[PDB]
Amino acid sequence: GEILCNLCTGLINTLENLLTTKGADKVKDYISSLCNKASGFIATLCTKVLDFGIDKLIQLIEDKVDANAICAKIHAC
Repeated sequence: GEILCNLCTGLINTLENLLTTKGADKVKDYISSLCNKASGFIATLCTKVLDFGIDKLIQLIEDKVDANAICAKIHAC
């Protein structure tokens, strides 16, 4: 893989400092803009997170799921 993980796993980590308090709405707002750059091999990768749940990815972290484990999850690496 290693297509655009740095992007995901990179943003994921940002989600940890993003809001994680305000509401977590701006998360899907920012994750969209970012995820809004696939339309290709990541196509399914993008819809992957959506299919999974942007909030979910954040939920995993809450538990103890790194930005990678959370990524590799939906298969982004």
